[PDB]
Amino acid sequence: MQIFVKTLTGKTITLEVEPSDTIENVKAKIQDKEGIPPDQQRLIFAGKQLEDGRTLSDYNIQKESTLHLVLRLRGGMQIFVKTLTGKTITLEVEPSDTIENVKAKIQDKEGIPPDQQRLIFAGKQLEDGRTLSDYNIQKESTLHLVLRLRG
Amino acid sequence: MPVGWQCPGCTFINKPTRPGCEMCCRARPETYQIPASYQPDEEERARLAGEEEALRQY
Ligand SMILES: [Zn+2]
Repeated sequence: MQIFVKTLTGKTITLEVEPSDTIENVKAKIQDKEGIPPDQQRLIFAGKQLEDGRTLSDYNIQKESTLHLVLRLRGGMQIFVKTLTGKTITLEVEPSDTIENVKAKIQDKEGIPPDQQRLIFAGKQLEDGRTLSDYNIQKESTLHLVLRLRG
Repeated sequence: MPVGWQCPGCTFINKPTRPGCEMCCRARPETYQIPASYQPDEEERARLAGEEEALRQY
């Protein structure tokens, strides 16, 4: 049977599968088509993240069903960055990322140059050359962003 | 059926209290409301307690 996998970039991948295929099997088929390692793949169906050891039938995935694929860094984690101007943003980072790297990521989402970002965690201002690991910043930690505005 | 907010981007159903999508990082929808009865899993419960404690001075 055929199932479809939608990606966030807008493309759709068509796969030939059996109801007995494992999620692991499905990820390997996606790798065959797209070259993406299974460990970077998250598959979503019925609002749930699919587990590698279960089968399509376990999730009631039937012919012509659509799954959603989201790519994530192996060994990555999410952190939250609370601003003082309204928004809390969500970032994917790695423990080995330097504070400089994280500021680069905030610039991508929020458009603020690193030089104007002051990041604070557990009451301490973070230094650019240190890593998230150095500050023991863990998954789902919340950092605070203060903007340096001129004038 | 998980209870929470559906991410309109990837369709993952997120914990009511999460600020952005656990899968794709997209922001939580503006008008979604927390359940009347929300009992978060132990990990999210500890996360929320930590954030409250950080706002408090005693
Ligand atoms: Zn999402």
